[PDB]
Amino acid sequence: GSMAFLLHQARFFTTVNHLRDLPPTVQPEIAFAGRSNAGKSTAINVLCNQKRLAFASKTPGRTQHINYFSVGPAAEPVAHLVDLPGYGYAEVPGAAKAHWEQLLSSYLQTRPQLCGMILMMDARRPLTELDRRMIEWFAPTGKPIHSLLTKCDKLTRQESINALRATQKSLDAYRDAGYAGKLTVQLFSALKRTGLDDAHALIESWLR
Ligand SMILES: [Cl-]
Ligand SMILES: [Cl-]
Ligand SMILES: [Cl-]
Repeated sequence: GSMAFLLHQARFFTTVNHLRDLPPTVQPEIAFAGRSNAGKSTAINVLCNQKRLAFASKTPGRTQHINYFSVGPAAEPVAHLVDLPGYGYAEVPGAAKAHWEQLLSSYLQTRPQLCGMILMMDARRPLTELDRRMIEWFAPTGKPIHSLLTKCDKLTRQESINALRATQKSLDAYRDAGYAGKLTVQLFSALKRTGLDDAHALIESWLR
């Protein structure tokens, strides 16, 4: 059936933390990217209508990981969801900074199966410097980025509109510079389940 149904069949597949160890999967995958692991995990559970899929209550340790999730039946998946690690708001100095820079840029630019990126940004504070870097890393691919302005229930109606238009304007600058891939945006609220049908429809458009 629907993209909703397929999403709801989701299950955890594997974790991954080096470029060479990405699963050799046939199917297309979507990447979820963002400063917040909290918001990512919460977005994945709501899109799949599950309580306990995306590691929502797991306490960050010393290391980070990509996580893969079958879409459709786990025995016979029709896609994967790739939760890329939250870069937060400042970058952690140390040998793992380089590692993750190389990994993510090479993944974004050359992972054959990757058909697009969902970029999760707090509506109150869109488009940080690290958000911008994920955009620029994806540039050469000509692949799309859909931006979710998250926690949109915390803004007034006017403020949310203002945020849509501000992000739109920032995204156009990229197109005007020559950015090949399609840049879109919507409001999104995990808590109030806002923007969910639009989020499903976009995903369906990419995967099928
Ligand atoms: Cl978020
Ligand atoms: Cl690490
Ligand atoms: Cl949200």
